[PDB]
Amino acid sequence: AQCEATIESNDAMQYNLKEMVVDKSCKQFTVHLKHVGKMAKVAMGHNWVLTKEADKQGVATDGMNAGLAQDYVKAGDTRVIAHTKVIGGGESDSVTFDVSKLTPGEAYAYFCSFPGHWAMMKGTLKLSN
Amino acid sequence: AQCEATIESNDAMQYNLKEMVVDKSCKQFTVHLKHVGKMAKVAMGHNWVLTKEADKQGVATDGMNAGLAQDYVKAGDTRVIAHTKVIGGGESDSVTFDVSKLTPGEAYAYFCSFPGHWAMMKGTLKLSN
Ligand SMILES: [Cu+2]
Ligand SMILES: [Cu+2]
Repeated sequence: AQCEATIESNDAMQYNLKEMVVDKSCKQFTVHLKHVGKMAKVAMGHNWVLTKEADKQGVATDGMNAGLAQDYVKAGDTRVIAHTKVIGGGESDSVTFDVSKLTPGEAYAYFCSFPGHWAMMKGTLKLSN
Repeated sequence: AQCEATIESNDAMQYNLKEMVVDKSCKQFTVHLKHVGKMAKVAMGHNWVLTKEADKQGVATDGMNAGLAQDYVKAGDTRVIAHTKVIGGGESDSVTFDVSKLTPGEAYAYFCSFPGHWAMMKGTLKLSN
């Protein structure tokens, strides 16, 4: 139907969705990230970052060096298709991006770039089929 | 009794012990850290760091800034009583420290300083008979 999806993140360092599908009828798509835990962002902040599967480790490594104030994502990172800000417990953030940045058939990776979270908080995104 | 203890770390970002007791008869205490998971040290490495409870956040912070080659511990950090190296799945490391560094009745914090791990990997250590 909709060109929107909600994904939850918690205090156990997990996302509640392992895969996300963007419908081909969509021109744009919005991701609503919710932090349903009760930990503060300095200890367990979460974001949602979308890249091609192969840019994962690099984006993460460099986001890590950008710091909390930069949402742990290097500014102007060309590898990042879209990202939310870092949020803490009881908060939410939304990000909308152009579906045309995506390529039918390709698997993209989405993950949390907060220090050390990428290993556990990761999933796959792609176009409908 | 004896002056040693074994603690396990896993791919779920947890330690298996929340408290450790050093017996008062000990002059030397040895901690054996085991990584029972299978993830690489760059993605889910673990260490064991001992500080006064107070110093947890600061040591964690500076440690993260020290980098993997420094085992995520600021070199010569004086707030650090003892620490292991950063290890990956299938490995183990041990550290032996002088009990005289601890003062009876005080609480000590032990935690993992690998980026972002300190929030879920923490325990208390105390001297007792
Ligand atoms: Cu996170
Ligand atoms: Cu760790």
